[PDB]
Amino acid sequence: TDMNILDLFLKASLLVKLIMLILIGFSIASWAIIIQRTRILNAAAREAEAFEDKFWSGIELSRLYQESQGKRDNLTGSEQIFYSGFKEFVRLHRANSHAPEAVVEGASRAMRISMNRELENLETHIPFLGTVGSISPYIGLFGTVWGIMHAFIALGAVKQATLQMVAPGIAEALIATAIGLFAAIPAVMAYNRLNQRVNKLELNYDNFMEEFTAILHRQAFT
Amino acid sequence: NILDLFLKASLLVKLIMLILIGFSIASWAIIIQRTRILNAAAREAEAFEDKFWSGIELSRLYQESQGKRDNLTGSEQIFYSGFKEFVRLHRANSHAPEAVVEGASRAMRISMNRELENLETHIPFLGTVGSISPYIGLFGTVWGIMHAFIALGAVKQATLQMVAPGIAEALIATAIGLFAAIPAVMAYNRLNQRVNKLELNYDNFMEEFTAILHRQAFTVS
Amino acid sequence: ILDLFLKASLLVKLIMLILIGFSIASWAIIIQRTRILNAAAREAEAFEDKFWSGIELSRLYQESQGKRDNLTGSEQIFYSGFKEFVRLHRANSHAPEAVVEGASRAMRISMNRELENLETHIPFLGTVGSISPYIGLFGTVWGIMHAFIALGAVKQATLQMVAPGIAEALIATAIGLFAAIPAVMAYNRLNQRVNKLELNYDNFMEEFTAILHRQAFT
Amino acid sequence: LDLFLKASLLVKLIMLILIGFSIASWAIIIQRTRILNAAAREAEAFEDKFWSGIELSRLYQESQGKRDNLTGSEQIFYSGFKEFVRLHRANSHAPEAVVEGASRAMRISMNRELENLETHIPFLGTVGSISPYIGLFGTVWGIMHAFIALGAVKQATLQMVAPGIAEALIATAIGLFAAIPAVMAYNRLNQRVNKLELNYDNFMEEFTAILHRQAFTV
Amino acid sequence: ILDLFLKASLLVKLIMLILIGFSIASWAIIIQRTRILNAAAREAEAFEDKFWSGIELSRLYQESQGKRDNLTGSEQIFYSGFKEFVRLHRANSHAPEAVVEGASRAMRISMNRELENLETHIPFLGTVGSISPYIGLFGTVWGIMHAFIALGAVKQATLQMVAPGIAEALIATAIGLFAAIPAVMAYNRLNQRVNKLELNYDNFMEEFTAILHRQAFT
Amino acid sequence: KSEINIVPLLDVLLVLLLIFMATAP
Amino acid sequence: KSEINIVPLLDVLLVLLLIFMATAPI
Amino acid sequence: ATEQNDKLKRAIIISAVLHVILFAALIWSSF
Amino acid sequence: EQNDKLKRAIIISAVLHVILFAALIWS
Repeated sequence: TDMNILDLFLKASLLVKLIMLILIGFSIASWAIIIQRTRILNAAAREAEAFEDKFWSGIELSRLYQESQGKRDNLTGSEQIFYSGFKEFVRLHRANSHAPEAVVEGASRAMRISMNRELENLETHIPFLGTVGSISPYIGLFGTVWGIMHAFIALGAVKQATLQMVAPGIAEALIATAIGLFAAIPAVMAYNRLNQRVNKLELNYDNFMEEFTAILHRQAFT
Repeated sequence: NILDLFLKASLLVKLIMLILIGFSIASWAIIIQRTRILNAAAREAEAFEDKFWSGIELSRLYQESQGKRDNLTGSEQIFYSGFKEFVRLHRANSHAPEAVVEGASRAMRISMNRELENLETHIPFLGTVGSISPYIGLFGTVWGIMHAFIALGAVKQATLQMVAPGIAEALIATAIGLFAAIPAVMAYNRLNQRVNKLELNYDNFMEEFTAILHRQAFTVS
Repeated sequence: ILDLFLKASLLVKLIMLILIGFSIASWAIIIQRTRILNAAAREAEAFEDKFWSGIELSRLYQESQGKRDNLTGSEQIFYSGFKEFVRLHRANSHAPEAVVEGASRAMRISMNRELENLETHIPFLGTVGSISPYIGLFGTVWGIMHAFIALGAVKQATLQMVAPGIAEALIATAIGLFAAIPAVMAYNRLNQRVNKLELNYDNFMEEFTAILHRQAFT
Repeated sequence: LDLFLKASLLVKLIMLILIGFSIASWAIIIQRTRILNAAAREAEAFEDKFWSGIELSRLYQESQGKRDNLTGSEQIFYSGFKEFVRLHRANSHAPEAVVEGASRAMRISMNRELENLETHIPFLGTVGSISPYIGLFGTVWGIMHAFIALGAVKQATLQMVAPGIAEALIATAIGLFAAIPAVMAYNRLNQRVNKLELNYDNFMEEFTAILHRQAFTV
Repeated sequence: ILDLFLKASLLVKLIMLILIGFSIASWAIIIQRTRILNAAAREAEAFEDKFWSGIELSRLYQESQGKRDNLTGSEQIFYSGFKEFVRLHRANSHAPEAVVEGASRAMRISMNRELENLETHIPFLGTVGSISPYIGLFGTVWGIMHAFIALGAVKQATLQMVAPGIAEALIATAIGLFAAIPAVMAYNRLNQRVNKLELNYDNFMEEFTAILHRQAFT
Repeated sequence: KSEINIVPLLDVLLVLLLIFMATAP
Repeated sequence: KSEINIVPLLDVLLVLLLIFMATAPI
Repeated sequence: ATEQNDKLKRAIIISAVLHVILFAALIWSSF
Repeated sequence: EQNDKLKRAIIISAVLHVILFAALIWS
């Protein structure tokens, strides 16, 4: 704003020019991750809420297993936690020689991994936001300091140089901090929100894990 | 005065005030509401724990809590789900006492996690405000300083005297950015210490309760 | 000091009175806590000698009754444990297998009560040592606004009209540091004294529990 | 480089220690990252192979067949099974003492694994927290040489204040560069170790539970 | 450089001596503790190499007897546990646990007083690393005030006359950080070495208690 | 735990910065 | 757990002071 | 259950009043 | 013993500071 829209970092030294690229890239990458993860966590929350309804609807569990087998390549969230648990339970229980209770323990670990593998797939790009939201201020400051050191060096042969022939060079060095903070505010603010969404999905899957292992431990004996 | 300069300060400083005031308003509402809640929970925890540890019969203490089954909290809710699944699994046939006490201890564990998650709900937002508020203030001052050096770069005869208010209205965005951050960060640490102390109370109560249930179950053999 | 405080702006009156009012409160807390943390340690060793003298714990509990109203520190851990133990194993003879966790609670609650009586104002020093420098900075920022408003009134600036704004900022920083130094020096010194005295009182947690477990099972 | 050749001796030392801490930090980041990847992969590989339904004593016999460099989830299982089976040889034990003897061995062996993953993480957290303040001390040193030059001659030259400014400004540049590696990686690696601890703690519950059923039935 | 110390106001030269006093005391403590924790760690390694030789404890005990005036660390907690075990195993012994619960108590009463025989001066560094920048800043802020008190009497001012006063004032911040940085690094480093050594002694005393329960119970 | 709190330096810097405003020709 | 990261706020003030200080001889 | 949102609205209102009182006192103290 | 050992540690670190503070004025 209040400066020529056609002129930028382009004329500056190769290092502040490079710092400009990695910082603006971050901001673009940060916003792309915010949109990708916001869509995915909305979809996962909707699919988990729909599945806890379908599961509590009281239709008998072989129907769930036989229909989920009808779409086994596209299972996600609580349906994929259910499927891995019931798959291991029927496989292991099939070996009636098993310890009646020990079937429940084996099935529960089957779901525990399935939960961790789904929950990791929800998380994939979130630790990058915690990186941008912590290094981006300092990368901005380091870009600015290099810009300042390069503004004075560009006049270091002349002492008569008036402040009017370095002030634009100083302003163009502060941009690296302004971009460096502008990439940080969305990143660390969204990193806290998304981590919290992921914990809500973890607690919802852990609720489903208890609900299923309860009706499983019942069905194993009565 | 300050207000007759502030009304003519740049649009960016107006926005940085409304943002930082918004987080100062919000964080103080959380500090009030999440200290009252923790004062209530820490008192309801110890005021149930003695009642349980009085030596009165656990079965009637459970039965008398059925009259408020929809309204339980903290240690009483943690006790209630543990005892409910214990008496159900012990009334049920064909379950050995080590499986009965496991089922009670797990129906306790998940209820205790749900009480702590219901206790701490807004605390992560204080971690946000304490983290971004300094950087929002710093972006406010860096934009102000940069726009001042651009303006200083326009005149034929430069001196700092003609951009002094541009620097001053920049620098205070650091200060109010920092004064909106302080309450949030010190209270985020303090409230996490209070949650951890109250978690250790529930963890201790869960061990003391599962220890008495373990003996109570195996005594029936 | 008073030469400039007499003419300082109204907000500085509050900032100075708050920030020196923390210093005074901090020094008062150091005086109170350094009496207590030193008397609650002496009354620990003056219990341990008597305890290891070989006198019966029955006699200790009996001679403790005549001062239960003021009983404090290590003996108040012991008395609470022994009171509840008697009420569960001797006033009623049932379930010697179950009294030990009762005695463990009865020392646990007395422990938390005694440590809370030591800590009462220690967290406040933790806030003064953390916040006093920022109250200094707020005094500075306000003094700097009084500088820039005096600077904007003249075509060419000089130190002559700026000096009272600078003097205001520096004295607020100096008072903020003067309140912070005692607070953050003493907060760690007292918080270690509490952790030391806690780990001293924890010398019951196995010892008393094993003695009353032996007295229940023998 | 002539601009560094005539730099003040204090700034020479500050450059050597901060470049040293930057180099040591990058070496720790890559070293701990390959180790934590390998340990996380070994845990995932072993715990699958264990839970496959293969007989524990056969698994233990081939695990002893690789007791050389056993470190990982293998070593955790081995320690628990070894004291379980060895303590079981003495039929005088009640089953509670057998699950004690197992969980006694494996909790020790888990801590011996974590302390081999942890080794250089608290150094990196020390560097990342103090490093910008070593930079700041170098900057304040350069600020003094600048003010000394501004106090020398009635109209100081840019050439005579510049050495103080360049030393002051470079000390902030390197103070940032020697803090970037630690501030990204320390929280990431400490979270990685906490996640891998939670993996072994889930193995503690799951393995001691099957041994508890074994002890109550054999 | 002593020229300023020879002329500066009583408070800034007094603050200079306080900060140099903390810096000397800090570096003396860093070299001392480091030598003491190096000795204590090597003495633990040497005792582990003795204990794992397969030597019978009843004759290993006799070895320490030869050095009753120089017992330390791991061998002190071994000796104190075992010198109680012989007694609790002799005559009245109650349960096999009652003889291994009284022996383990006789270890932990020497875990403390080996810790706290090391770990002595570490909390001093914890205060020096906290207050040393504030003492440096208080000397600095007093230095700016002293300069302005001399300056404000003149009808005009310039950098040529105030800058020497500011440059001599900033020394207090520079020395304030130079005394603080070694303290904050070495406090964190040494405190982690104490927690590693405490974990090692706790791992030893728990694992020894498993061999002791094996020999008491079978 | 213990660390280095530097906050009152912001003030020293605000004061030293304002001397240059008070002296620019 | 968490703290104010003061270093970016301090380093911008250091840079602004160094700019003015290098401008004083001009 | 839901009353924690009513308590939060009460907390927002009193927080907003306390800030308006603080800035009113600050602007008055400029005189 | 230990009071003499800490005295020796104070002595050796004091002369280390004296030569450092000499080296600081020497260049």
